[PDB]
Amino acid sequence: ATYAQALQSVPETQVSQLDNGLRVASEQSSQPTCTVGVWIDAGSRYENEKNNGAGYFVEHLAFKGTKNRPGSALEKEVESMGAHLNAYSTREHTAYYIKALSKDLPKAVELLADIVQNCSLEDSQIEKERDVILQELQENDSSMRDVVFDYLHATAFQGTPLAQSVEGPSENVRKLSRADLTEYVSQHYKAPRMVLAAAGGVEHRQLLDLAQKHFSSLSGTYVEDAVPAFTPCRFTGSEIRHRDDALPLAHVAIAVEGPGWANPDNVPLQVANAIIGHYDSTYGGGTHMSSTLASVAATRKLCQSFQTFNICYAETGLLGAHFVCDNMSIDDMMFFLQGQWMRLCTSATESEVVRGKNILRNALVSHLDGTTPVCEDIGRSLLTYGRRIPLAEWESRIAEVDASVVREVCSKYFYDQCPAVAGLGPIEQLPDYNRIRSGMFWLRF
Amino acid sequence: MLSRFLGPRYRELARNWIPTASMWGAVGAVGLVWATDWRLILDWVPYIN
Amino acid sequence: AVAASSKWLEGIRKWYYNAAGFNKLGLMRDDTIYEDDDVKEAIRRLPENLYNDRVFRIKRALDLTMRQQILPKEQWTKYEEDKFYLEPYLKEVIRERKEREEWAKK
Amino acid sequence: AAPTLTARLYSLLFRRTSTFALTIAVGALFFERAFDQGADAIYEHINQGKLWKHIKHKYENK
Repeated sequence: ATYAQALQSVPETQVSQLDNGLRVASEQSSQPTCTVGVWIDAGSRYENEKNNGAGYFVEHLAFKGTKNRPGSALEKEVESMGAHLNAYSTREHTAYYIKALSKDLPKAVELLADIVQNCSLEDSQIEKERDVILQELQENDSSMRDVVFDYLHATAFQGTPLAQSVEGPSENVRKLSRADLTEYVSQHYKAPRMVLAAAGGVEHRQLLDLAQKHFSSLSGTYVEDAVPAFTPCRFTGSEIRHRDDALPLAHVAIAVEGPGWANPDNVPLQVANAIIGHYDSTYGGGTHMSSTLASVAATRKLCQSFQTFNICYAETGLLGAHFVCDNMSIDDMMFFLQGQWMRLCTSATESEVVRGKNILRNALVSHLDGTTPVCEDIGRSLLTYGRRIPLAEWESRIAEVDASVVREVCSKYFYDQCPAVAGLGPIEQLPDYNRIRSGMFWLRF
Repeated sequence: MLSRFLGPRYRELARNWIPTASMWGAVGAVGLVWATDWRLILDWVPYIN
Repeated sequence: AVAASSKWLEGIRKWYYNAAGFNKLGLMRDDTIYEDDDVKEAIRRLPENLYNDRVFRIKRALDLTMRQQILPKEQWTKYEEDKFYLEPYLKEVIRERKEREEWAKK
Repeated sequence: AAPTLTARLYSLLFRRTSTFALTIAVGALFFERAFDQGADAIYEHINQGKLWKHIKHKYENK
C-alpha cells in the first residue's frame, strides 16, 4: 500500500459530446449519494459598462420560479426529498448545482434543465429584488478584507474590462431595466459554453441518456455570428490610499504580475509561496515555527495575521500578500516582508525546498474529500484546459523542481519590477512610493 | 569555536556569492589605474598610452 | 586516574577555597558567576524564595568593600554546607541551544 | 518588440549593481584621452602664432 501504488488506483473520468456540442462528464465511487450541476462561461469581465451589474441580477432570481413551477411550487418539491441548492458568481464563472440522494437522480436533472433553458422574468417581482440588493451593498461595505481586494483590481488594470466589479456600480443597479436582462442570458447561455458534470454513485451511460432527453432544444449557434476574443490586457504600477482615522486596525495588500492558466511556470511558484507561510495570533508554538515571518512577528508582537495569494486568469495574474496590523508597526512589516523576497531569488537553500514540496503535495490530496469538492473540480477543468488532469501527472511535475529552478523563476518575476499597492486607515507611516520601489533590488546583488 | 559557520548548508551558499565577488577584484584593477595613473598596466592596453 | 593519592588532591581543594576570598565576604560560590546571555535566562527561572536570598546576600556583601572591613570569623560560610543551587537550572539552557544549532546545520 | 538600443543595453551590463559598477570605472578610462586631445587643439588654433612654440622654429637644428 505504498503511496506509489495508491495514486494510480483512483477511478478515471469519462467524457462525451452531443450533436449540439455540449460536453458531459462523470465519475463513480459506489456510495449512496450524488451531486449534479452546470458550469458556464460568463462573468463580469465579458460585459460593457452599460451592463456592469447585470449578471449578478439573474443569479439572484433563478430560484424564485419558472414557467411550469410558478413560484413556491419549486422549493416545496426539493424540500420533501431533503436536498439543497446553491449559486455563486465570479468575474469569469457561474454555477448552479444540487445535492441529493442517489435514487432521485432522474428527478434532479429535470429541475436543472428547466432553469437554464426557460426562466420567467416576472415583472412586479423585479422592483423588489432591487431593494434587497441596494441594502446588500452597505452590509459588506463594513467588511474590510473585501473592500481592499476590490481596490487592487481597480488600480492595476486601470483602463480594462478586468477592472470593473462583480456586483456593479450603485447607480447602474437603480436603473437596470427588465429588457436588458434578456440579452445577457441569450448571448452567453449556449453550448459548448456549458458543462454538465456529476460525481458519486452516478453511472455514465444513463447520465448520457437523460442528457439526450432533456437537452435537445438548446441553442448552440452564437447570436449575429459573434464570438468573443480576449486581449492580453495590460498591467501598471499604481497606488491607492484611504485614511479613516477612527478604525482600530490597518489593512494592506501588494502584488506584481503573474502567469496565466496554461503557463508551465505555475508549479514552481506554488513551491515558493509555501516557503513564506501563514500566521495568526491564536496558533500554538508561534515563537518556535519555521517561518521567517512566522517566528519573528510572534516574538515581538507585530501583527494579527498574514497570508500569500496567487490569483490567475486567461491572460493576467497576481502575486502578493496581505497583513492586518497596529498603527505604530506598519513599516516593520514591509522591511521584513521584502527582505524575504530578495533572499529567495538570491541564494536559496536546498533543505528549504523539500519541506515546501511536501506541503504542496498534502494540500492537493486533502482538498478532494467529499462529493461537492470533487464535482466542482470536474466542471471547472473543462472550461480551462480540456482534459481533466489526473493525480499521477500532478506528482511527476513536482518531481522536477530543484533549488536552481526556483532561483530563476523568482528573478524573472520579482527582481526590479513595479508593484501595485492598496491601503485602508489609519495609515500615515506607510512609506512613500519612492521607498517601496527601492526595496526591490539589493545594492549588492 | 568557529564551527558556527561550518555546516551542510552553510558551505553551499558560497557558490551563491562568489559570482558577485569573483568579479569585485576587476573593479579595483581597472579603477586603480584610473586613479593612481598606473603605467605598467596602462602599457599593456593599446587603446590608452 | 588515581584514587589513593586523590586524598592528597582533595586537600588542595580545601586550600583553594581558602585562598580565594568569597567566603570571607559572606558569599556562596554561585554568587560569583559572570552573567552572559545563557545565565540571564537560568536566573529568571528561580523560585521566589531562592531569588530573594541571592539579592540580600549580594547587597550586604558589597557594602562591606566600600567600608573596607570584613565580617566576624565565626560568620564565614563553612566549606561543606555551600550550596550549588544553580547548576540544575543552567545545565538545561545550554543543552537546548545546542539543539537549535544541529537543526540549522544539518 | 523591435530591438531598441536600450533594450539589450539594460540586459547585459545593468542588472545587479556589479556590471553597473564595472562600466562606470571603465567608462571614464576610454573617455579621458579623447576628451584631453580635442580640448587643447582649439586653444592653439584660435590664436596660433603668438604663442612661444610657433616662433621657436627660428631656433632649431641650427
